[PDB]
Amino acid sequence: ATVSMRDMLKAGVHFGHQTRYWNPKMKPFIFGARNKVHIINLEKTVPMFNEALAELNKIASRKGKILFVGTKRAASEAVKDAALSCDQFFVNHRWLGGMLTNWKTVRQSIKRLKDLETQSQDGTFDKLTKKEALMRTRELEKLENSLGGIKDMGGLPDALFVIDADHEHIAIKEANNLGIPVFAIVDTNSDPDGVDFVIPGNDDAIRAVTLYLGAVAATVREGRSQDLASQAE
Amino acid sequence: TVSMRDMLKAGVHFGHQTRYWNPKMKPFIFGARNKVHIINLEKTVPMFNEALAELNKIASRKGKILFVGTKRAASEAVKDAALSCDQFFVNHRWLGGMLTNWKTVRQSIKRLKDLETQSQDGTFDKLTKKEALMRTRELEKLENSLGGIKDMGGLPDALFVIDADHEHIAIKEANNLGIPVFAIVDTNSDPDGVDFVIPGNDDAIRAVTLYLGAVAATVREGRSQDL
Amino acid sequence: TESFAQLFE
Ligand SMILES: [Zn+2]
Repeated sequence: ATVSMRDMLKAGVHFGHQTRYWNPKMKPFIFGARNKVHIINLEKTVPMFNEALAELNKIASRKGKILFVGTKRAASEAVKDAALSCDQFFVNHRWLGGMLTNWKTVRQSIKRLKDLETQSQDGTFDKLTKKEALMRTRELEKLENSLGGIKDMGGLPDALFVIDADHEHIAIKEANNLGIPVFAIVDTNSDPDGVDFVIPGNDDAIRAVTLYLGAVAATVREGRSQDLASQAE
Repeated sequence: TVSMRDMLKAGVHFGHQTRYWNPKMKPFIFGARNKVHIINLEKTVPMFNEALAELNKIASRKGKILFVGTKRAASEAVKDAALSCDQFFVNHRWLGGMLTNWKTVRQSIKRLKDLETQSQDGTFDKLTKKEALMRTRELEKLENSLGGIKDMGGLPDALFVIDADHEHIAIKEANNLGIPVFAIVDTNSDPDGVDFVIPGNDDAIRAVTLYLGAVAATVREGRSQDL
Repeated sequence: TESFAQLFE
């Protein structure tokens, strides 16, 4: 969990946005301006990232629920696979508004969702109508899109790992209102004050995003190793 | 032929909880962790490889291998594997005297096959009067265990057992008659009378299929080389 | 890609 200060360099972590869209709070992590862009200071970046990795690793050891948030369509697919690979569930695209707080109200929603899935191999064959059938399938699709990937939790998650943060400012606000710790790949235009582990990367190119996903994925497997057995053969 | 990467995936290294363990198996164990014993896979393969060589040797002289898998989980798995290699199997209780008491069990198999045809042909039907029900249900019970060895197989030349404790009754009769035995001994099973031994997790569905694969492979290979 | 020396500077 000490990704070479050079691997990210080729990934694209150094290229932020332009000044026209630059969070002034991010000054501590600036190196200059290539073609009026803002090159994140990787040397400043890297200790924080590795530190959060360790933090997140001890979490998974205590068996604290982790979570990830979907972003752009490419990001969402990548997040899903990495999450499904181990555990820790995952959001997809919308964050379903006030999921946190209204977690009890969306719990009833999850209940109805699972029933429909179960009754999707039951109610479909019997009493099928050219009208009701389309109803069932379509609603399930919509529900699945976002609610799917969270239905497993069956309770309040104990951590969150979002990306960019700005695109999901709503998610961070609710998490701050409960104590649930979070991690965010803040970029040159993202308010990091609400984050407890500022990862000053770049939510872009996917390439670099895939690096962050791969990294954390590895740390949570170390947590599972403490939950299963040590390395040997 | 199996590799360390093969087993490491299946989980063969996983061993029963600390409390349950026969200290006689300590050599085959590496380092216990998280109140669970971790088999020393490094030792597993060298012996498993030797045993696969031996199984090939047997099948050369067209010997009869018998697979024993009472465990409900692996029971169906053992059934399927024994088909590909056409060797005998027993996926239910190892009826006492299965070997030692051969005369009795042999008469039983005779009864079975005779009942089989009669009912299969349809004779049973005409009889009805609840007597047809009796003979069909008797076939079921007999086949539930006796099935797999019906085609003779008197005094096999080897027994492959998934567990080295649950089937202690089998691991004994064979010793009395001098029939070599093999077993996927775990950490809670006595390493006695097993002769060629194989430290391996006998619980996980993943690992049992691994063992079945390799053993079935070598057995048919041996038949082919003699052919 | 930019030289390591300039990047580290
Ligand atoms: Zn960005």
